[PDB]
This record gives sequence, C-alpha cells and structure tokens, in this order.
Amino acid sequence: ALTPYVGVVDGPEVKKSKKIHGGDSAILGTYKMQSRFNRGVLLMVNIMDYPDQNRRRIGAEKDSKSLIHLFQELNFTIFPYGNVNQDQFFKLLTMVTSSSYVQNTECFVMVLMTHGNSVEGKEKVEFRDGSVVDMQKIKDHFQTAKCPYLVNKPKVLMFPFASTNVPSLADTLVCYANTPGYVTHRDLDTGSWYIQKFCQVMADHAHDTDLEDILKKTSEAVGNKRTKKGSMQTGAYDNLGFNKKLYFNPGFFN
Repeated sequence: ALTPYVGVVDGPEVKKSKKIHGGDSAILGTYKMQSRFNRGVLLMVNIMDYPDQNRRRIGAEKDSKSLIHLFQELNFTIFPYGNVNQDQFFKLLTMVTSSSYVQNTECFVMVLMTHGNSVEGKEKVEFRDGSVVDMQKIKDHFQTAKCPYLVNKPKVLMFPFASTNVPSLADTLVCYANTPGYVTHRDLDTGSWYIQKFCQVMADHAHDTDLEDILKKTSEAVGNKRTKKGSMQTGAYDNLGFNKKLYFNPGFFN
C-alpha cells in the first residue's frame, strides 16, 4: 500500500551542492549522504480534520506542498498522508520503517502536523478521530529494537505543532515549534510559520549547511517577528545522541 509520491510540484528554488560536504571541522563525523536514489525517506502526515469543522487547520495543505517540494529537490522518497486515526498512524509508521525503502535509505525524516495537548506532565498528539497518544509512544517507535533499519542512521522527527528504564534513542533529532501561541500572520499558525521558514532556510542553505545550523537559523528566523516574540525565540529541538553533522548534499552524489 506504500505509494511513493510522484509528480511535479512547483516551489522556491533549492540551491544544489557542488560536492559532498563533510564539515572539514574534523573532530565530529558526518552521516553518509551520497547515494543517488536512497538519499532519504520522508514520512509526512498532515492531519487537518477533527470532530467538527471547528478545529479545521485551514492552510495546512500549504505546508504539505512546501515539504513535498523541498524533499523532492533533496531527492527523498516521500510517503505523504492526510487524515488518519491513532490506529492507522502507527500502522503506517511501522509499514514505512519496516519498508525495503527505509532499509537502504541514508536518512529518515518524519513530519507530523496535528494538534498537541499537554495533559499533566505528559505531552499528547491528536488524530482525525480525536483520539490522543503520548508523544513518548511515537518517539519510542524509533528504538533500535523496533527500527533495525535506522540504527546508526540520521533520524529527524518533526512535530511543528506541539534498573527498569526503557532504552534511549540515538542519532535522532526531535524538532518542535515551541510556542504556546497558535495565531500568526493574521491567517496562519506558529507551526505553519515554523514549517515555511524551515523550507525557506532549507532551500537557501541545505547545499551548504548542516541540519543543526539550519534548525538554529529556522528558530532564529521564526522568532524574530510578530505575535510570538515574548520570552525570546520559538523554535527548539532535542539532540539525542545525534553526534555527527547532517549535510543533505542536495543534487549531488558520490
């Protein structure tokens, strides 16, 4: 049932690399990003319909287009989805991470766009059916045990709209659009602005700069603006043993 996205999508110009970037810094390594058909896999899930046409995230499809366009230029294999329930979501995820596609891919990026709740000290995520799940559940899916195919591979999990301790993640980045705000640009949401700025920054710098630099640029950018510049800055991410640089080397292979 896995259908890689195919089709022409117009969007900003994404500068291309002219070499395989390796930081040159030398001290920290670089995730391999040089294959020509297995550069990366993107799992994009944009949920935009809930119990009633009230919380309907209008303008969300605009994000799907930006992300798809951007990752097509990064030469990723893309698996995009619309509204799905808690049960469908976890089935898709498993199907994707267990896919022959991911088995040989050099990089994995998932972007889940939905509504998020902060029940107690826990963080939850909503789906089409209105149901919720501990984001922890979602992250845990990427433990080496469950994702054999991603061990030692760059994993970027993005949620733009946010003696008995179980194992931890490695080579993983968890990105958020950290803002207790939702209305922005008179007709948008903070996550959508985060996403747009992200794609813009990716488009202009992916050819030259590693992901973590881009995320800081994204966070600085989305921050310096209106209706969300109170406690200073907005974007944020967790580095879970993501100890090497991640250059996407768009448009170039070795």
